[PDB]
Amino acid sequence: IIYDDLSKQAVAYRQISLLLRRPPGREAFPGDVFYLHSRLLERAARVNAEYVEAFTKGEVKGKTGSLTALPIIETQAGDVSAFVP
Amino acid sequence: IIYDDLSKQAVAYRQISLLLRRPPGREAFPGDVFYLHSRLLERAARVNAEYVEAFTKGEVKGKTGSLTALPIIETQAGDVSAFVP
Amino acid sequence: TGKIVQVIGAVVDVEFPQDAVPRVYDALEVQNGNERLVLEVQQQLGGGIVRTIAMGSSDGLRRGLDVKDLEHPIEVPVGKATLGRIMNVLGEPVDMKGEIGEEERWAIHRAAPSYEELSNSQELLETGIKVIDLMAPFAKGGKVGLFGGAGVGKTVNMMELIRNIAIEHSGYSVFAGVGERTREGNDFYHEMTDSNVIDKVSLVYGQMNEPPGNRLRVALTGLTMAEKFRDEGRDVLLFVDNIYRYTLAGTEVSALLGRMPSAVGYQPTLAEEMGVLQERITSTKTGSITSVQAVYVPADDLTDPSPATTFAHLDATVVLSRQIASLGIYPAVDPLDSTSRQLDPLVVGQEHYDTARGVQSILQRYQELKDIIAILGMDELSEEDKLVVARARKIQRFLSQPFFVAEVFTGSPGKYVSLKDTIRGFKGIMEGEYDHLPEQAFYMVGSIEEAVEKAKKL
Amino acid sequence: MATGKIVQVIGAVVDVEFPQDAVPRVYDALEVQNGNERLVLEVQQQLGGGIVRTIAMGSSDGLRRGLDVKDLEHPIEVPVGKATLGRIMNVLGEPVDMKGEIGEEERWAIHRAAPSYEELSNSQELLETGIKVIDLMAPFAKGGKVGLFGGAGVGKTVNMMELIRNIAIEHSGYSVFAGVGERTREGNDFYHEMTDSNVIDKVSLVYGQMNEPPGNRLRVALTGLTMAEKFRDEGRDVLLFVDNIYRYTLAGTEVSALLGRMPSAVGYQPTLAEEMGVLQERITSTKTGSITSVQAVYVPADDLTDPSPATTFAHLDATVVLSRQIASLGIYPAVDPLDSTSRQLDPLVVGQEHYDTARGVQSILQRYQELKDIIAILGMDELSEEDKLVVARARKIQRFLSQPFFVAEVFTGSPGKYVSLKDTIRGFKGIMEGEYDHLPEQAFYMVGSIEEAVEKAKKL
Amino acid sequence: TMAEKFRDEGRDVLLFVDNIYRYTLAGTEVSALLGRMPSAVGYQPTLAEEMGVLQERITSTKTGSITSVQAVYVPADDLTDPSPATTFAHLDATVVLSRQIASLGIYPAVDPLDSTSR
Amino acid sequence: GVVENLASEQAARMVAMKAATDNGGSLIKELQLVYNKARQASITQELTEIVSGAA
Ligand SMILES: Nc1ncnc2c1ncn2[C@@H]1O[C@H](COP(=O)(O)OP(=O)(O)OP(=O)(O)O)[C@@H](O)[C@H]1O
Ligand SMILES: Nc1ncnc2c1ncn2[C@@H]1O[C@H](COP(=O)(O)OP(=O)(O)O)[C@@H](O)[C@H]1O
Ligand SMILES: [Mg+2]
Repeated sequence: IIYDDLSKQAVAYRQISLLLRRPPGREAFPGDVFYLHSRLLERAARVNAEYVEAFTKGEVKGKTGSLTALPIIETQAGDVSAFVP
Repeated sequence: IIYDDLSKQAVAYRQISLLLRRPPGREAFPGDVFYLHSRLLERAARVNAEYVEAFTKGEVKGKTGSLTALPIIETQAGDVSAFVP
Repeated sequence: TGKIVQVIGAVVDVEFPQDAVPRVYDALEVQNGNERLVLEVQQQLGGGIVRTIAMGSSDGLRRGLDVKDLEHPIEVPVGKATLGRIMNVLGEPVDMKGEIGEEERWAIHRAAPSYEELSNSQELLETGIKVIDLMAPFAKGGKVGLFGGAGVGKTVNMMELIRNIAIEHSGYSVFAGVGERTREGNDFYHEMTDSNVIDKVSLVYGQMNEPPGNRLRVALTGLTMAEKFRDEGRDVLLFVDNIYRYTLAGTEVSALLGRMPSAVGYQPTLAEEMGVLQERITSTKTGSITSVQAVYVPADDLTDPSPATTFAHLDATVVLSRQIASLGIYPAVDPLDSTSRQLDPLVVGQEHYDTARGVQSILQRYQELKDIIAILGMDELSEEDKLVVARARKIQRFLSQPFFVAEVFTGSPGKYVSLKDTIRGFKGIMEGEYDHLPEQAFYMVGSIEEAVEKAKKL
Repeated sequence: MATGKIVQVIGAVVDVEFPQDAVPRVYDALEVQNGNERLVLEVQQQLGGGIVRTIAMGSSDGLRRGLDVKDLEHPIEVPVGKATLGRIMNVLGEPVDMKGEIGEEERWAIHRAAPSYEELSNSQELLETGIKVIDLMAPFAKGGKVGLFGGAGVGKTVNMMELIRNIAIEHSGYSVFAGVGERTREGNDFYHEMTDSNVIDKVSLVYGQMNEPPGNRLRVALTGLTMAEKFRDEGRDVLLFVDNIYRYTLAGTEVSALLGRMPSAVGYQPTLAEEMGVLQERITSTKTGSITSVQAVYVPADDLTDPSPATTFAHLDATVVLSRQIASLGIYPAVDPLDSTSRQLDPLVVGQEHYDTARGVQSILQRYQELKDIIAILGMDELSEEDKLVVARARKIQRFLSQPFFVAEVFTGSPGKYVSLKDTIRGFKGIMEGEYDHLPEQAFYMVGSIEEAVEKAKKL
Repeated sequence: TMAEKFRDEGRDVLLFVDNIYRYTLAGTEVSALLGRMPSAVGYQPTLAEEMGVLQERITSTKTGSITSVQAVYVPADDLTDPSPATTFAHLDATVVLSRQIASLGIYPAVDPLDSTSR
Repeated sequence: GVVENLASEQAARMVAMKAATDNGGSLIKELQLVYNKARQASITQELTEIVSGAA
């Protein structure tokens, strides 16, 4: 999976949060902006054979599965120390 | 009297002040932060014998009382030019 | 008649019957245990509530205390009865002497003189100090500001100007202590009494010790005395111990007064509050005020609003640099930032004007070379650039001077330098008359004769 | 009987109304049915009118207004003691491994006062780690806080497993590891490497994953610290590993922003200095026993003046820097002896012999790093016969800082060594005094103590 | 809307816009009075939505083409600033005029190391 | 005499280039401390403008 401009996802969620009148944080992003990306990216995982066997109710036995994520971020002036980056 | 880290007293007062929603000034310290330190130190003094005689109700005569003070401040990166220093 | 209904720090809200609500800037009075507290009215809220600032400590105030409405503003003694005595913001005596033999009291809140009343003057006033009257000379009846950070020399410089000006001048003087050190008030009082010059000086003190409300108003108490002596037709000297503290005491109360913050958290009214104070310190067709003000610069940031606003108010501005002071060049005046309205060929005449602009041009060019020198070192410079540096360094040293009030620090005896000796001296250095002396010869010598005698012994 | 009802749900922040005579105290734990699982809520504020304000210790999705709320009258309570060892738990103390229920004997509330002035110990004592570089150049106190500043590739976790092993075996202590905002992949790797090493029985693991809501990632440090306070009371001396003290700070910033307190300088929470003190003051030496802590540190922009570093540095006693440049030499542990420091390294604390030895090594390795410039710019011909001697000794000093770890045996294929503080001092003092000058420099690498270097030289 | 009428007829039209920045800056003026809390460097929270809704109409369909040239004010030449930084994504060719070159008087002052095209 | 002067130039260059490298290093540390202040201030200044704008 490739997520293009996760920085655009963060800008959209900032707009939603400020119109819903929820308290602003640094660079006006809401307090839980880390929780937005972290719970997204932690889903990209490799899972063991016993999880796949349990999930499929044993119709698949020998295989692991995986989801690999390539997120994209755009820095403004090589400033990697901006909040979302 | 030694006051160790009047820098930490300022940080404590800033916590109390921001929890009380008081508008912050330079850095994030309240405008009151000068009055905080000044009223503390300005008590350190040498007082003339006429004051000691008036305070003691004449029981002590001809002696000048004193209170020296050594406040301690901590500068980041040796920067003497910060607000609290 | 009134009731206290809130107490928030220095601010007290009072309710009155709606037929009787106090005017703005009226004085109120309340008994606080075993003492009387004055409150000054700042705002009328709705419903007969009025919002006020305590002229004293607000601790121990209850809600529900009865408040007395005095029918007038804060009014202070003025005239010759004040000379020689120390007074409080409320105009009370603070020396241990008796009551002040007032004949008249004036309200501290006043309008500035009208545009028709103002007077021009170009009489240059001489000082003992080589850099000041070379680079930023000033006139009788003008305003001078000393700008600097913490510990750079604002007080010592003002104490030389008091020593030099206010003792060859013959008229009365007013010294206003505003939010500064109490020790330095006591030290000043004595040497005035030891010198028997005290009987020409009125002193008002509102030091840092005091609660906000005192530090806010005490500057106006000082001007109101100086305005009495001016309107009497005298020529008066006003010294203000730190003008920055007036603005800061406004910042401390402004949020409690319910005003949205501005800029770097300053009160929104900062320029009006400063302007309404500053416009009263003016010489007039009836009489003159010469004024010297110290201006603290927070965090050495000359671009902060409070310094930035003050610069337009003043006729001569002398800017003190921590970077110079840590060389140990004193007075730590920056000549590339210090400036005066009087540095003009018509008033100073051409020799002075040309000498000042020459010094300014060499020292500017030395700033342009310092970034080369820092990476490369000097050996890479051109042989004319090396001569510019060799002169500029001598100029920087020759701007240094021993002060009579500074003798307690350097031990060395002080110097008073005539203006003619300064012009002749710097003109000779820039012409290269002295290119054979070492730099050490110029440091802390009063006159150019003293540089050559120091050079003989290196 | 449940007595509250939910009245707002705004993200992670949940407001609950109680009867006025029943309002929870601060930090009390509530629970609710979020459909078919119980969700815990921790109380942050008592508002007016019986309303309380809480952070959800789990997913907030699917909560309705008007759900019933059970007021557990304690704080969050977690299992403690021997039953925790070798188990992985979440912040609530629930097992995150599949390995069944924890055979708890007690549950302790995670919110506690630090030891009082009369309970604190009346001594300052070094924790002998057995690791030559650390014990000489960056000595730990009992009750100390230690910062780890190295990056990645540098041996950081293997160093953690060696400390865990020596404190369990060569002392009689135990460890707790608190994963403050771990990467779930790295938490899985670390658990298997502790099994493969066989140090897993020695240490208890509390893990707060990044995918967790901010309240979980903030409080997980206090759960780990609470299990360490149990072991300490038993009379043991204990290690507490905090896997990134920076993420504890950021979790406090996220929670206080969700609560909507006014932010502070650089945007941190206004409570920043107290929240660090609340954690760090519990980690101390008490008359009963001590907890010593090793904390990974991150510097927000390599800016050392930023409030998070500046607050953390006030609490650290020692700083240990791991560098890839030394790992390139094959020297392990890859600890830089010149940038690592310890405030305990003072004559009045370690004594003059130790102080002079460590100052000696520091001065020789500083000088060698100067002469390496000359050897490059001008070559070895330039170098005097005294300067050749300090180079020849510094290479021997540098290698004698190497040591084989019991947990690294599968890499090195050589059995681990534990070196006592007296032996390491005696070794480096030896080389500096110029006895042992005549051995090959490879006689010192990976050997152990100096008594084994003379055995290695006899056959090398 | 006039350009879209000519496009839907099936004509090929040129659209010139004298400054797109001042459309965004006009949103900022009212946005505080419309009760929205502010974001970033004072910009309205809706900045990317307002920019996208306008820019996404200026396209060439199967019936007709719109070719457009837009001037973009860059506050203090800081190409970091959210208003110019957001519009860069909507264009196809972007020409960057630099004061650093313009200071030398060498017009057209196009920076070759920053200008680009699809 | 020419050859011994040429040995003197290459030696004098190395000594002077060594100093520059050190002096450059000082300039970098100074400037970085200035920047870390400018960075922290710009964060604190704009966040106050945002929070005070919730009114
Ligand atoms: N001309 C001078 N000669 C020698 N020392 C000086 C001179 N001027 C200033 N100093 C040194 O600097 C010190 C502080 O000067 P001064 O008290 O005038 O500073 P300031 O600007 O008033 O500081 P503050 O803002 O704290 O009041 C003096 O005590 C003295 O040590
Ligand atoms: N005592 C040792 N002997 C040999 N190799 C070691 C020793 N200590 C650490 N290493 C090296 O550490 C490397 C792995 O570093 P590790 O601690 O796993 O990195 P991380 O920071 O990702 O945990 C391995 O290549 C291993 O060779
Ligand atoms: Mg002063």
